[PDB]
Amino acid sequence: YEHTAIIPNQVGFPYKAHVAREGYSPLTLQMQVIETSLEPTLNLEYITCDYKTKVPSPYVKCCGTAECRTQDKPEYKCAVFTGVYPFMWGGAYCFCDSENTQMSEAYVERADVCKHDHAAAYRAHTASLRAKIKVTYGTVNQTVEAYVNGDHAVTIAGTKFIFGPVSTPWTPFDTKILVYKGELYNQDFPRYGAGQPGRFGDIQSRTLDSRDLYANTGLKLARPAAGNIHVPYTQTPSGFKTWQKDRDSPLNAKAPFGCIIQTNPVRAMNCAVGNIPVSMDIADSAFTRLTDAPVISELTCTVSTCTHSSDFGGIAVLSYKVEKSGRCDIHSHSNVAVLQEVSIETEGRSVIHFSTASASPSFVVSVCSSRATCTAKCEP
Amino acid sequence: PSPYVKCCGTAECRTQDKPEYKCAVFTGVYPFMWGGAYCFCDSENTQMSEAYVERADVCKHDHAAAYRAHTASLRAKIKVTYGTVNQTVEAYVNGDHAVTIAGTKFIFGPVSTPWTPFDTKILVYKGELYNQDFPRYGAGQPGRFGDIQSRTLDSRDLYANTGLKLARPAAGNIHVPYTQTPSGFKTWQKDRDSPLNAKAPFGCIIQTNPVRAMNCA
Amino acid sequence: STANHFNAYKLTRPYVAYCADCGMGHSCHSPAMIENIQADATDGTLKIQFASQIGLTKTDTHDHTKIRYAEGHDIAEAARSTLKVHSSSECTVTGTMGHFILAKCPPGERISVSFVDSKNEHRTCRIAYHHEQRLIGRERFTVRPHHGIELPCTTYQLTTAETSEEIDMHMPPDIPDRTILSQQSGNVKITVNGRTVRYSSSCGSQAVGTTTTDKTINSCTVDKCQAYVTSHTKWQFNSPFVPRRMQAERKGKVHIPFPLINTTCRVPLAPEALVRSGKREATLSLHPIHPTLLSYRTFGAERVFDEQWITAQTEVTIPVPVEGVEYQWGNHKPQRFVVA
Repeated sequence: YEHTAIIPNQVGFPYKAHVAREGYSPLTLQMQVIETSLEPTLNLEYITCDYKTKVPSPYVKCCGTAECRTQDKPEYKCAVFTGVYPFMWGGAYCFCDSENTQMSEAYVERADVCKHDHAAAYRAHTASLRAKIKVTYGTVNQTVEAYVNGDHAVTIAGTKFIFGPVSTPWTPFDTKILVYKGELYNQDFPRYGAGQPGRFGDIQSRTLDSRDLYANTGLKLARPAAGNIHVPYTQTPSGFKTWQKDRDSPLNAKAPFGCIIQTNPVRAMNCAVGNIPVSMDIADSAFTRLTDAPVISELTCTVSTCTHSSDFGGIAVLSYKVEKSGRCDIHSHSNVAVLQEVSIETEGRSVIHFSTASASPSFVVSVCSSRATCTAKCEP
Repeated sequence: PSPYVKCCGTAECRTQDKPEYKCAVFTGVYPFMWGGAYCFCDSENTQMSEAYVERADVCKHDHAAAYRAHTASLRAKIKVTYGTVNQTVEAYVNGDHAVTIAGTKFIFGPVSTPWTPFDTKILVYKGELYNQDFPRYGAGQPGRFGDIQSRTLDSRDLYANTGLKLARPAAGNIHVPYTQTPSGFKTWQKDRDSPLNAKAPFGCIIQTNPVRAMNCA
Repeated sequence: STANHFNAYKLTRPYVAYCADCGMGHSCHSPAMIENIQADATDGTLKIQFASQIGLTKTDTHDHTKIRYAEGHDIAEAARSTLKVHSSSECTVTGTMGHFILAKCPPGERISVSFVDSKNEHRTCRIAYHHEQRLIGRERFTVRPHHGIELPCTTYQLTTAETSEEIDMHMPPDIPDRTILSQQSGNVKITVNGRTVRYSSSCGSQAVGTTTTDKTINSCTVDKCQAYVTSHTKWQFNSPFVPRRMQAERKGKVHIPFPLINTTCRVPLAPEALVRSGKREATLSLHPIHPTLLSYRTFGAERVFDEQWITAQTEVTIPVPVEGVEYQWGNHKPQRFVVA
């Protein structure tokens, strides 16, 4: 009715499953997985764009003292260099000898390239393994995709799939993950907006489309050179370029669990790790009734060709001189070996891809409710 | 819809595409209307009737959401009276978003207290909160909270196991009887549980534009 | 035709529908069919689907006096004012857009619609629909004129009908009643009338021609002749009872008037309370109101919290622990107190 089992979550491994129902045939389930990425829940706290200071026109009290209005920008700073020299090449901008002053102001802003491309950094919560299991359950043959939490159950064609709740969040999620340029990297985000200058995140982003812009950029004006208006201004180094260039190894490389860390949504697709358990309420039609089954007999298993270190491996010649003809499920009751399929023809000297990575092969084949022990030695 | 009645004449049985789109052709129609000839065969007619389970039209007006939940973060405005400074400053108390007071470097926590009224998978219905067992996501049992599950709130597919069962009608009239199950969405709205604000330990008033329990004691 | 909505309304011929019960046993393809009665609102409004396209005249004019119902002939015109809805008493009608009527009625088990258009004395059906009195609020009183509250509540918003969601039309129907074709002593004859009798017989006059005129076929008896029903300028409402008398379906859009809007409501708050202090305990002496569920929670730890539909003068033993309880007894604010 409902058979529970597990397939090892490594993409491609055909996980056979003998199903047992009284008066049905031997049920054959073949599970296959592809692309079960985890997708951890994130929450951004930064944008990491290039902070660009704007130095306005110099208020040249030429002569006279100047004023200094309060700016509103994050890198807003003003200064009044007393005693400017107006000797500009397109005309003396100061028309008096001395007592002038230069009001120089600049305001730091997030650059226009940020809307083109930014650098996000999210704190990380858990995620859900998303897989496509090809189920070959008898005449049923389909491939169902589901999150591994179990709650969104798989409505198979008569099949009730409950794949998971998952076993272990061994995943590439750190406490904080920066997606920068599409690449993923674990890196310690600073304090939220109030980070130190010269760091990866000197312009702090409360929201990536946020209206305020947190900063710790070290702006500092300079008393410029006389004659014309030069506005010397010492900001910090370009830490966004200092963080973008001069980045570390991206977490998409060096991913444990063999995952491909692909992040439109940040998910470790094909994370080869663990075994996914699945429970399956089998369809009542799936029990091909044993009274109509191919009447089997004379099970003689011969171990023909053994490569004990091969993918294909087993060339097993099972002889079955059965009474009634029909398709035979070849689902073995042996865990040290793996069969090519469960499709066995009219009984005879049928070959089979009996793959087994074990050196000393001995397998309990299950052919139509007949089961035998094929023993042999593989090749290295 | 209006049933495909062959009067006389048997029909075929074409299947719709709805989630509760089930059709059935009963035999032995005998229509007795007042507008032209429709019950014009003495026998051999057939009434093919198909129902289609569609989402309620008021759902875009008002649905009843149910979300699972990971942990959340306390967020507070602290009035700080630091001598001549006397102001109020808001901040997430998770420990990252450090507040820059006027010469003050405020850091709040992060306090590790998950005594929070977030359940495992809570449902928000009209603003009401209720932590409870969400059904199978699409695999719900008919006649309960979640007779038609929502993969997405305006989602394209519609997952439900509502108990519609067609029945052959009586003579004369076109009574396409279809025994539907009880309305579980009404049966989950009516027969509602205690509120999320009801029985809030720590006394925090659960308010959900975003679902957060303000005033955490 | 949206402002005068009868343009879009009368693009479809608003025709009658098969009610099975209208007065202790009888129900035919009358205007007394209630197709569907839906009330999606916290304001307590019933939006019923009525069989005739009430409001459109014989020309489908925007007629305040109009109630476009059906007869054997399509134009079963009736007074727009003479229509009556009664749940348990005469529920207050709000408006009518074609087949969609909207009103407000008291609590009841069914809604009865009665209208006499040319007929004797208010042809009326009565659909079973257990209308509840489900209102929101700390109390449960149906009195709008309290100067006490303002809470949010949905309703079928009473805006002018163009559409928010349209019902689909289709299938100019064929009726199940063939008394049009008759026999003159050897000859079938199909006259013309308000039922489009397609000649549907074994051979002869029952071979062609919708009943817009007379066709004769001699050698005709009661058996070998056949009527059929045809239509024009319309598609059926839903064919809910409505035997599908078309060969194929082809929808038209009828914008479902009275689209739902969220509004406010006024809920009255009862007399507040009396608190009697004690050793860790308080007596909430409440004289009753129009009865309502008052709830008291215990603020703090694993909270002792209860709620009871207060409907009499009593005293709630609010346990007033060291952390304090939270007692919201009625439609007031949720304020709970501390020790003493």
